[PDB]
Parts: sequence; C-alpha cells; structure tokens
Amino acid sequence: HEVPSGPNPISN
Amino acid sequence: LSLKTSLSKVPVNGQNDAVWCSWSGVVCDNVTAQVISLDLSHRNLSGRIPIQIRYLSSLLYLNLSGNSLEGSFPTSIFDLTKLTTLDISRNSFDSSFPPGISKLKFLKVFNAFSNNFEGLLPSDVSRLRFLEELNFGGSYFEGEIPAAYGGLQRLKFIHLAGNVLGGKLPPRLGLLTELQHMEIGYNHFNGNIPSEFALLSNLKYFDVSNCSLSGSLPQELGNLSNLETLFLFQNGFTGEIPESYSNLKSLKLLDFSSNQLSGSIPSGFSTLKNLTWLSLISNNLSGEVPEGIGELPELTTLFLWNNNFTGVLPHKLGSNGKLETMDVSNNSFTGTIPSSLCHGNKLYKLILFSNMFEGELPKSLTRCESLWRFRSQNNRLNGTIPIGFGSLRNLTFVDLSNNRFTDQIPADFATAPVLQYLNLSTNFFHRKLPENIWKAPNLQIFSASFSNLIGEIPNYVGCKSFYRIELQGNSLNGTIPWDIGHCEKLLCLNLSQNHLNGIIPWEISTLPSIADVDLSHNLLTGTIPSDFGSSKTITTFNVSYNQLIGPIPSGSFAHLNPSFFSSNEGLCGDLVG
Ligand SMILES: *[C@@H]1O[C@H](CO)[C@@H](O)[C@H](O)[C@H]1NC(C)=O
Ligand SMILES: *[C@@H]1O[C@H](CO)[C@@H](O)[C@H](O)[C@H]1NC(C)=O
Ligand SMILES: *[C@@H]1O[C@H](CO)[C@@H](O)[C@H](O)[C@H]1NC(C)=O
Ligand SMILES: *[C@@H]1O[C@H](CO)[C@@H](O)[C@H](O)[C@H]1NC(C)=O
Ligand SMILES: *[C@@H]1O[C@H](CO)[C@@H](O)[C@H](O)[C@H]1NC(C)=O
Repeated sequence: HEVPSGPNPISN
Repeated sequence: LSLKTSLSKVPVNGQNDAVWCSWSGVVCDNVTAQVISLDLSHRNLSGRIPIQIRYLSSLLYLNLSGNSLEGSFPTSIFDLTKLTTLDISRNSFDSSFPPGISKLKFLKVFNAFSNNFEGLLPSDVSRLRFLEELNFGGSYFEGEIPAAYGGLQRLKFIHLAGNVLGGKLPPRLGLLTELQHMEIGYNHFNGNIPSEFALLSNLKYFDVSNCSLSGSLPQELGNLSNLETLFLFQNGFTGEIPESYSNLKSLKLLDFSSNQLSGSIPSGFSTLKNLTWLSLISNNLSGEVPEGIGELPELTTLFLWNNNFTGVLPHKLGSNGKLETMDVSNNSFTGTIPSSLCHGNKLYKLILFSNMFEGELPKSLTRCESLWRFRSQNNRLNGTIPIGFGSLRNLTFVDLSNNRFTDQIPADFATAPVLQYLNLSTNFFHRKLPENIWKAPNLQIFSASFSNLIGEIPNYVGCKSFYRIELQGNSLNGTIPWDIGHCEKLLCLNLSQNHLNGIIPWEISTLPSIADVDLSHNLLTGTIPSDFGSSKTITTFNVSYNQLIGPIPSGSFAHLNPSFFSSNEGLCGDLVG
C-alpha cells in the first residue's frame, strides 16, 4: 500500500 | 538479458496481461547460464514464482516490481546465489517473510516496498554483509525493529515507513556507520529517539514521523551535520527545541508540526543558512521569532501557525527574494506587516489571520505579482485598504474581514481578473459600495457585512458569477435594484438589517437557483409577488420586521416558517384574508 512522504501537507 | 533478449523458434512475446509461470516457466526451462539480468517489471502479471527459477543460476539482477504477484515469498529465489539486486516492490506478496535470504550473500539492493507482508521483520537479513539499500515499507509488518539490523555495516538507505511496527526504537541502529537515509515513520513506535543516533555522521535524511514518539528532543542530534531533511511531525514530543540544533548546517527542511513543544524558536536557527522549509505548526511555542529568520538566504516556506508567539514579525522577511508561502495565523503577533514579504514576486500564499497586527496594509503588497491567496481577517489593521489589488493577475481569494479599515473600498477590486472570494465584513468604512462591484468577472462570494456601508445598492449590471452576497447589517438606504435577475448564479442573498425601503424586486422571481433570501429588518413595503410561490428552489425567505402588506404566496411558500413574517396579513396559512 502507498505511504506518505515529504513534509506535512496541512495548510490554510 | 531480459524481455527475451537472448533466446538463451520460441518466445519473444512477454506481454499480454497474462499470468506468469506458464507464460513464464518456459523462460526458465530455457535452462541457460547465459541469463544475468531478468526484468519482468510492469507487465500486469499475476501469481507465484515457479520452483524452476532456481535454474537461472547466473542471475545478478531480478526485478519483478509493479505487478500483481501473490502468495507468500518464494524461497526458490534464495537459490539465486549470485543475485546482486532484487526488486520485489509493489506486489501482493503476503504472510510472514520466510527465512533464508542469508544465502543471497552478495545481495546489495533489496526493495520490497508496498506489499502485503505480515508478522515480524525477518531477523535473517542482518546477515547480508554487503547490503546497501533495504526497503520494507508499505506493508503490514508487526513488532519491533530487530536490534541486529544495526550490524548492517555498509548500509546507507533504510525504509520501513508505513507498517504497524512499534515498541521502542533500537539504540543499536545508531551504529549504521554509512547510513545516509532513514525513513521509518508512519508506525507506532513509542519512547524517545535514542541518543546513539547522534553517531550517524553520514545521515542526510531522517524521517520517523506520524508515529507515537515522546520525550524531550535529544540534544545530541545537533551532532548530525550533513543532515538535510529532518521530519518529526505528528508525534508527542514535549519540552523545548534543543539550541544544539543550530549546528545542523546542512539542514534544508525542518518539520516539527503537531507535537507539544514549548518555549521559543532557538535564536541559533538564524544560522541555518541552507534552510528552505521551516514548519512548526500546532505546538505550544511562545516568545518572539528571532529577527534573523527574516534574513535566511534560501527560506521559501515559513509555517508557524497555531502557537502563541508574541512580539513583531522580522522586519526584513522576504528580502531574500525567495519567500513562497508564509502562514502565521492563530498567534499573538503585533506590529506592522513587513513591506519586503513579496520581494522577488514569488510569494503566492500569505496567511496572517487571528493575530493582532496593527497599521496600514503595506502598499508594496499591492505590487505582489504572484499573490494568489490572502487571508488576514481578525486583526487590527487600520487606514485605507490600498489601491492596486485589482491589477494582480492571479489573486483569487482575499479575506480582510474583522479589521479596522476606514474610508473607501478600493474600486479596482471590481476589476480584479480572477478574484473569486472577497469578504471585507466588519470594518468601519462609512462610505458607499464601489459603483461597479457587480461588474466583476469571476467573483462568487462577496461578503461586506457589518462594515458600516451607506448609500444605495448599485444596479446589478452583469453579475456574472456571484452566488453568495452578504451585505447584512449596514445602513444601505434606497431601493433594492430591480435588475437583480442578472445574478443568475445567485444562491444566497442577505440584505437584512439595513434601511431599505420600497418594494421587493419582482425580478427575484427570475430565480434559476436562488435558495436563501434574507431581507428582514428593513422598511420594505408592498406585496410579496405571488409569483414567488412558483419558485421550486426557495427554501428560506426571511422578510420579517418590515412594512409589507397583503397575502403571503402559496405553492412553494406554503410550507415555510411562519417566523419569516411579522408585518401584516397573509394567505390562509396565517391570519385569514
Ligand atoms: C525496477 O524497475 C523500475 C521500472 O520498471 C525501476 O524504476 C527500478 O529502479 C527497478 N529496480 C531496480 C532495483 O533497479
Ligand atoms: C489555534 O487555534 C485553534 C482553533 O483555530 C485552537 O484549537 C488552538 O488551541 C490554537 N492554538 C494556539 C497555540 O494558538
Ligand atoms: C499567549 O501568550 C500571551 C501571554 O504572554 C497571551 O496572549 C495569552 O494569554 C496566551 N495564550 C494562551 C492560550 O496561553
Ligand atoms: C466573512 O467574514 C465574517 C467575519 O470576518 C465571517 O463571519 C463570515 O462568515 C465571512 N463570510 C463568508 C461568506 O465567508
Ligand atoms: C440616503 O439616500 C439619499 C438619496 O437622495 C441621500 O440623500 C442620503 O444622504 C442617504 N443617507 C445617507 C448618505 O446617510
């Protein structure tokens, strides 16, 4: 299954 | 020597979303010691590996990734004693990983990322003394990390992210002398980061986030120079950020968001001159932001929102000519907005809402050519919203509500080319709406409510894309313009709590989609046009506290809330006629 990478996508 | 390169008459057709073994298996019974590389990746194949692959005894390269292979791992591959790289990633292999990888003594690359494996990570692999890359991410692996994986000298890349591993992180892993890349987040690890990790002097990339970690951040990891990527977000770290972290001279990306960190951003952060991305969202941080962060030569992303920072924003922020997005919403910042934020025209997202910024919107912000989303409500910004925003070619979302803006409303808003949302509610303007506000091309939501507006509502010329209009709670006098049927996309209109006189515009009834209408607390007079009862789309029509007369319509008005009225008489559905 896929796994997230990179910084936190959270935004406003 | 793959895709039937050397015959090793017979087949060259390795395609056709067919299944392996038997479409395969002939490939192997061409016994041959001629075959050193076999690449069956992305052929849409499905199944098991045949026993007979053991006869490709000279194989060095085997890549079966990106198919639909299933069943448990085939230990026949462990008989390929010359195998040097093995790529099994993105398949459907399941069950506990079987023992016996040891016999692949010269194995240097093993990628099995994205599978269906369960059980414990194979302790057997700690015996591959030449291995350099190991990728077991993306399955359903359980248990702890085998402390013996720390004997994998030579190893420079390890990926185990995205399983259901847990326990404490094994201190012994810190002896992987040559490890450059460690990605092990998205698990359930608990406890702290072992301080022995401070010996991974070659480490460039360190994840382990969205786990269950806790404790103070270990001061010793300031020792990790060379490190460029440090992600530890979505954990439970408490305490303050080590001031030892100012020694990570190579760090480009830092992300501590979603923990419980306390105290201040260490002022040594002002020395991390390679920082590209600084993100500390959703912590308990406080104090002031070190001025030198506004001088970082390469900073592109600055996320500080949902903390409780005090003080002013660094005067020179943006002067590096590189800022792209900044978001410091939900803090206690004060002072003015720096003029340099968009130097370079790279800034496209500027988020400042829920602070206590003071002063005039800097006029430099009107020449920010790249600006796209601007959210600055709930502050103390005063003066005249400057003129020039309507000349930005990509500005689509603007929220300046709940501030202290006075005098007039910039007229160039109405000629902004792509502006889609504009609020401006709650502000103290004491002047008229701009004459050509409804002209605007794209502009779906406009909400200048409780902004001390005065005068008449301009004629609804054009009104191309509006679907929500909020002007409630001002002192708009005069008549509701009778050409409102130009607003064909309108869904919600609120003109309540004004000083509007006259009749209800009958052209409201040229309603393809109007759903919510609020005209209450005005001075309207006349009937509700009985044609309103034909609207198959009005669900709210609050018109109470007015001076209307006559019957209420029927049809699709017969099941509306009686409270929506409070003026005089109406169709049998209240006080008979
Ligand atoms: C396996 O094949 C893919 C492309 O199909 C390639 O990107 C990948 O690097 C290969 N694996 C190895 C270990 O070379
Ligand atoms: C940020 O605001 C959210 C609501 O928007 C609130 O739950 C949170 O506690 C706030 N945190 C800080 C540190 O300001
Ligand atoms: C944030 O800090 C200051 C006190 O110095 C004040 O704005 C407020 O009380 C604090 N907020 C929270 C949620 O503690
Ligand atoms: C506009 O801003 C006000 C106050 O800042 C807010 O309460 C309202 O929901 C906003 N309107 C829209 C349509 O977003
Ligand atoms: C209300 O409208 C009339 C239109 O003639 C105008 O004269 C009057 O000044 C308006 N009220 C204001 C601006 O407070």
